[PDB]
Amino acid sequence: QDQLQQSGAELVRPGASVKLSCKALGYIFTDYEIHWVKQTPVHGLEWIGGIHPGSSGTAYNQKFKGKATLTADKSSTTAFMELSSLTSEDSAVYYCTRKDYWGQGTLVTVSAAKTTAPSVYPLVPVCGGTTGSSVTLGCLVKGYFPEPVTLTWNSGSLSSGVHTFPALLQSGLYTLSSSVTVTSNTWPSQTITCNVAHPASSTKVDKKIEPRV
Amino acid sequence: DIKMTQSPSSMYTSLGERVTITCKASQDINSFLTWFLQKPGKSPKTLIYRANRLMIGVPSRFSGSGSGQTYSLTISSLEYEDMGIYYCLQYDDFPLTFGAGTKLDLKRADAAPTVSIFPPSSEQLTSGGASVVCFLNNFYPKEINVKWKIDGSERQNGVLDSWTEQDSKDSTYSMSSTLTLTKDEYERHNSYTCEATHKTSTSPIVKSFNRNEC
Amino acid sequence: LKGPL
Repeated sequence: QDQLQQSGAELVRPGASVKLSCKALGYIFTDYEIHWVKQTPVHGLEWIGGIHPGSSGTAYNQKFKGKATLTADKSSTTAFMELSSLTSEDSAVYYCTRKDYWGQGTLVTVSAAKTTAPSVYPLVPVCGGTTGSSVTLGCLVKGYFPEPVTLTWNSGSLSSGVHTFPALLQSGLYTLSSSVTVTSNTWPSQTITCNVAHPASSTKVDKKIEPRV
Repeated sequence: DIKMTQSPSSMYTSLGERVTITCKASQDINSFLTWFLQKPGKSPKTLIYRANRLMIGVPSRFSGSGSGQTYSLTISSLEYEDMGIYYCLQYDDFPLTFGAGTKLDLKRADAAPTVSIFPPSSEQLTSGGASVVCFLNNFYPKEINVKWKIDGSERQNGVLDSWTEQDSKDSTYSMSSTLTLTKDEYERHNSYTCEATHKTSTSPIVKSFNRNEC
Repeated sequence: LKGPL
């Protein structure tokens, strides 16, 4: 009745292996099947297989038989899922489920990428500089790894009019962008700064947006 | 492999409204069916199981019926916190199979995008790359098409598209388009153009610049 | 919830 608790996020190299774990809490571990489910934006949700910790019997989707090994340990009420010969296509969110309850998922990222600080470009309006009521400014954060980056406008002080677009993969590295609209009189009279931080490389960047030309 | 046919796949809804979502199975599943909801970057949460049993903790607003092949989930009056994707799951047989999902968003008056184009930055240029950025921001509905034109011709690779989710106050959507070229290729051309196709209009919405400075 | 299969 309580919970499933899953292991942390995993970053692995192509062709390596990964063992994920699913800790069952507050229910009789030996009475229910644990099922593992893969999620990715291209395939949707797909069932890998399941395990009965009581009997020790397993059932697999034919697509994962030979790739994935399902085991369970009664003494620690933990179900494990082993994935071998990993490739970019094994990149996904893996869940254990009881059909009613769901663990929170482990993110598995298969990649050769090395940690690399991002490059940050100030995005100032096109020369000409429109004459409407507002102006959009932007900031482009290119080529980092791994995924988590944090971006603010004016250290958090500028918060409305902001849009920050989900990062996407480009040539094996992450790219992200952000935009703010402020009224005509604000900029360039008052400075605007884009603040970016990449904890994995411990990179702290503050780029100001000066007018072109 | 039992097929699950979930419809509709996306629905435009008002707060307060009563919604019905469906799953047809390709064979009788004997009511072994769950209903679950996923919120952006969040683990699924089960609502109903065995076709109609509510889950401990779920508002009584949710209700599910069916038997045989046609199963259904009704939300009597929609709430802001109900928004996300709804799935259905048959577990009558192996392999377990799920439905494609049903995405709910808040309907609103249609709004055309506000388009902004940005020439590369000097710091980018000084390292060999040139990124041309286009922001299409605050529009509705979500459907939008973007084509890039360099000196009058369409350019397909190197383009990178990113969508924000429906905004919680104004309900609109936003996207950024980044065209990555090298500095040499960027310097070999002059007129960079952004074009957006949206229900709000006939003709696409176009933004451009000239590198020799328009 | 079914359990044995």
